[PDB]
Amino acid sequence: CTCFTYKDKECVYYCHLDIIW
Amino acid sequence: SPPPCQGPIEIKETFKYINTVVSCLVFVLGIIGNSTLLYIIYKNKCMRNGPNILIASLALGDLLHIVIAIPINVYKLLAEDWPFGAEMCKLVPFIQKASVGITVLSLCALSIDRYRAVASWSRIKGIGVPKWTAVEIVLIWVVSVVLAVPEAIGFDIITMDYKGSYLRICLLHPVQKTAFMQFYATAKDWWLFSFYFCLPLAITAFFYTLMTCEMLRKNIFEMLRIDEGLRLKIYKDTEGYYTIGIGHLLTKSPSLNAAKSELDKAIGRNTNGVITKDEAEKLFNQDVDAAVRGILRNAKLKPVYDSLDAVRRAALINMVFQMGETGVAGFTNSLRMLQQKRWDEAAVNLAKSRWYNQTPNRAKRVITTFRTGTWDAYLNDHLKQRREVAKTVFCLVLVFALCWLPLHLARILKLTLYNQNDPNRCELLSFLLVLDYIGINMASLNSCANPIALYLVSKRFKNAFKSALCC
Ligand SMILES: CCCCCCCC/C=C/CCCCCCCC(=O)OC[C@H](O)CO
Ligand SMILES: CCCCCCCC/C=C/CCCCCCCC(=O)OC[C@H](O)CO
Ligand SMILES: CCCCCCCC/C=C\CCCCCCCC(=O)OC[C@H](O)CO
Ligand SMILES: CCCCCCCC/C=C\CCCCCCCC(=O)OC[C@H](O)CO
Ligand SMILES: CCCCCCCC/C=C\CCCCCCCC(=O)OC[C@H](O)CO
Ligand SMILES: CCCCCCCC/C=C\CCCCCCCC(=O)OC[C@H](O)CO
Ligand SMILES: CCCCCCCC/C=C\CCCCCCCC(=O)OC[C@H](O)CO
Ligand SMILES: CCCCCCCC/C=C\CCCCCCCC(=O)OC[C@H](O)CO
Ligand SMILES: CCCCCCCC/C=C\CCCCCCCC(=O)OC[C@H](O)CO
Repeated sequence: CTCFTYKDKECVYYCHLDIIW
Repeated sequence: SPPPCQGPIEIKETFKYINTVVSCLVFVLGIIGNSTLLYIIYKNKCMRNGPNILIASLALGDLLHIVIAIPINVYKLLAEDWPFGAEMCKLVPFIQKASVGITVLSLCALSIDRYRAVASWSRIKGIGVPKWTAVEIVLIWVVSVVLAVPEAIGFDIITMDYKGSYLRICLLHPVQKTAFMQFYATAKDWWLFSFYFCLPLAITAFFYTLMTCEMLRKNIFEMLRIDEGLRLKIYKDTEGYYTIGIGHLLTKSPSLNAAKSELDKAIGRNTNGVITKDEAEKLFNQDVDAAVRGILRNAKLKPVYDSLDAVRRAALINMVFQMGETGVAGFTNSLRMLQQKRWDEAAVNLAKSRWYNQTPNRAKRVITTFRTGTWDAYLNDHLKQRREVAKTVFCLVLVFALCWLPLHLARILKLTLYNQNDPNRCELLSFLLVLDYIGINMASLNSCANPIALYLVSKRFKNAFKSALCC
């Protein structure tokens, strides 16, 4: 799971809930 | 800087229940099936050949994938946490992609091996495991491992404060350290879609198509061998003319030496009237091409031949071999019935002919082929084997495509639909979480499904699973 920027905390939280892939 | 969302990111408990039941079933069934498959292949010296060792590599990849992908993702779904530290953060996705590589490259290798088994005439038939297959599998595993290295470099634990609460997150972190790893972070999911889905689908579909095209030619050979015999020595046909192979007329001259000189010309060596089966098969394939060219130059036969499927085309070529282009054209009403696809009507009409009266055994088999569009009237061991090989490759490839598509679509949808500036974007993120966990379960269902497909498609495996499990 990845995100464009660390400052997108919603995307990072999603990766925290997301599958490992 | 992207705004916070107006809505939550969450996974509903009802989905967690359903997804975890599926995960446990795929896990238990996949470990039993792939372990039993491996034990079948190791225990039976009769099961240790080229393709089954490739299947063993696939089964090991299945087990690796199931063990690395399901337990950790069940844990993430239920615990919503990462307790295992950075080393496991890197190792788990590394091993996961290695096992996917082994799976797709083993599938690719099997489709090529099955094609070679049909197409090669010099391949020695027997129980051996070729020297090259051993190095073939080592290379599959080394390549799969090397291609997964970016996962071990790119994943790491980061920390953030998220609306008050401190989180430790294992992910492919934004801001990679080198230019290559930055590019990997942005392209990874197109890379996985291309190299681990589209490319093996294209490769196996290509070799499957080459293989089934070749099997069609083998079937026509076996059909005419049954009906006209394979004669490796010059003989005289029913009209007294020197002939060889599968009804290949050499000359109408009464001189055996004249027939021998024609034969030597067509083979390119001094045969003294005796050829090999490989030589007869090449001769036969040219005779089929010539019969087809003649059929297409015949205004009465061409419309019929065009409209027929490949099997029924072979029955028409069969009749042309037996009675020539002009004789076959004489079946005016029967050819019309075939062109209109009135199979049962054409079959009853063809049985009223002088052709059926003179050679009823052969005509019955050709008529069955016209009636059914199958090779059933020519069923022998080679045909049963070819049907099973075809179904095995088709089924393995189809289940791969269906099982892995959802996870790739999930990652592609995020790439194409996610707008980090949208304050409502967490509804999409919550939906993507569901697709992602479904996608993991479907991908692992592939690993679980491969032993089941072999059980249903292969009589040899079906019985092997019976001995190992029902006793
Ligand atoms: C990371 C930098 C590059 C280093 C990368 C190399 C090191 C890791 C590779 C290991 C695979 C080695 C080959 C292992 C082959 C196992 C094949 C196998 O298990 O196949 C089962 C079959 O029954 C067989 O007969
Ligand atoms: C997202 C998609 C979900 C579903 C995706 C499928 C994965 C689960 C299926 C396992 C069985 C697969 C093997 C089924 C084989 C059919 C039986 C068969 O091939 O029989 C051949 C026989 O010799 C003449 O028909
Ligand atoms: C026994 C081997 C031969 C038979 C082969 C079939 C075996 C089926 C057994 C287990 C799969 C189903 C187990 C179900 C476990 C459910 C746990 C669960 O659902 O809890 C998650 C919950 O949502 C948390 O919030
Ligand atoms: C290198 C090889 C790695 C091999 C694989 C290592 C990872 C296995 C870890 C966990 C599996 C756990 C299976 C399911 C356990 C669920 C426990 C749980 O979810 O906790 C409940 C939570 O606290 C409710 O609030
Ligand atoms: C598929 C079954 C077999 C799987 C196992 C095969 C043997 C492992 C061999 C090579 C792996 C090499 C690991 C790559 C080196 C780690 C890179 C790394 O950790 O980078 C961190 C980065 O520098 C920030 O500190
Ligand atoms: C019958 C098999 C023929 C041989 C196989 C050929 C290669 C396989 C390539 C694609 C298959 C899956 C395609 C459908 C999957 C979705 C593609 C997609 O969503 O991409 C759209 C666009 O690129 C914005 O993302
Ligand atoms: C058996 C194999 C085939 C199964 C394949 C299953 C693939 C995923 C299913 C549905 C996704 C459909 C797309 C849903 C798009 C939702 C759009 C949305 O929620 O928001 C859009 C966003 O706001 C704009 O920026
Ligand atoms: C009492 C237990 C439930 C009753 C028995 C049910 C049987 C389940 C079988 C098929 C359902 C299909 C599952 C399809 C998964 C879609 C999940 C989903 O989309 O929910 C996301 C939601 O929007 C988050 O915000
Ligand atoms: C062998 C075959 C196995 C078959 C096994 C059963 C397959 C059921 C799968 C999907 C049905 C799901 C239907 C559509 C679910 C998504 C609809 C949707 O968009 O959800 C709204 C979203 O959650 C708003 O927040």
